[PDB]
Amino acid sequence: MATLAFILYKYFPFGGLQRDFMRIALECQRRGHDIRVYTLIWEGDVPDGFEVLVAPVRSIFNHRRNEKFTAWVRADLDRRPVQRVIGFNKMPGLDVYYAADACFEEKAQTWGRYRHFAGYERAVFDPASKTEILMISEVQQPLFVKHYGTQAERFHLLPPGISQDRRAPANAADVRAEFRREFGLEEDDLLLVQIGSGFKTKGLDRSLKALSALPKALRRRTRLIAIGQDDPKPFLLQIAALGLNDQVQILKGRSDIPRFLLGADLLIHPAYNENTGTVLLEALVSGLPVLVTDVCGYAHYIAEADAGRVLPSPFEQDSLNRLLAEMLEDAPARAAWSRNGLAYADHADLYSMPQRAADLILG
Ligand SMILES: O=c1ccn([C@@H]2O[C@H](COP(=O)(O)OP(=O)(O)O[C@H]3O[C@H](CO)[C@H](O)[C@H](O)[C@H]3O)[C@@H](O)[C@H]2O)c(=O)[nH]1
Repeated sequence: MATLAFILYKYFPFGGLQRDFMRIALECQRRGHDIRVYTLIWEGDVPDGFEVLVAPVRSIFNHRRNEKFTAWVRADLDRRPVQRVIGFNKMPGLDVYYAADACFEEKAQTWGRYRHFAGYERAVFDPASKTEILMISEVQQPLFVKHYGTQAERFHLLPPGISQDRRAPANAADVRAEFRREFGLEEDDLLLVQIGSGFKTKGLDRSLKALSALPKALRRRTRLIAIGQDDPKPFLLQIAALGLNDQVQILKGRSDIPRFLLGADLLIHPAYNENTGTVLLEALVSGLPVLVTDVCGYAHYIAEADAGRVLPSPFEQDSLNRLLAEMLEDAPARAAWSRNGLAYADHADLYSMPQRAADLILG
């Protein structure tokens, strides 16, 4: 058979892991392979030719639900074999694992849950495992080796896989204008965007503080839009307390991210932690200056392209506050950062991930 089985716990269109999966699966499909997907949930369109299997397993604890998932999948595969098994979450029985997550053991070293997630990571990374690993954050490889001793030859570093529709188009100025008209933004207004479905760990709380803390002249001109498949309710108290009710909107998952990237004035991403941060590069290729914490795996790109500022660790609210103020005050610097991002996008390989992953998956 030429069937490839792709395994991920959750498909939905507004996540990095999920979009990377989709691009790899579509590339492998174009190369003559039918696609089977095993998942706990599939939200949104199913592409032609994808055989999507949603597990009927249930458990009160997610970690136990995941083990039941593995048994369910392995029983299906035993009955209906495939050419290769590619997982986007850590579990036993993968031929290939795409490391969309950072090293768990490292995070834990900051009971049933811990043992499950450590055991599933070990199932991939143990030296007796045969799983081949597609890395997307370079910084994580030494940590997997530290914790499991994984052989060097099993790791394959991929370049970024930013989709084409995020690159600034020929009519960028028209898209910007139409966006700003729609949202009621005038030339003297400043729009911050915080993009990604995980507002807490991506530091929406720090973004709101920095917005609140701006000097009066900037604070009056500036608004924030957060975009993600995430609950806004927990931030509403903070927004009211900071007096920002009229300056902040939180939207659900959107498929028109490129319009926000062209229409905004800064991307703010002061994440607590972030394996890579695709949105960081999407801002860069859009010419949108970025303010990001150094812990993000893709932060180095912002620094090296000089397409915004990276805030060094340890995190201090006061430094974020000050950096945001300094970036919004300096319109020449923002114009340079924008130019720098666009020029870097024309030279650097930020696009080829799905082809490279497919080459490794299929030999
Ligand atoms: O409303 C939304 C919100 C997000 N996105 C898209 O979803 C992706 C988000 O990817 P990020 O890496 O920025 O963030 P995630 O947290 O969703 O992604 C996860 O997987 C990534 C790639 O596999 C990285 O490893 C990352 O650190 C990890 O948290 C981007 O293409 C972004 O444009 C949308 O299309 N619509």
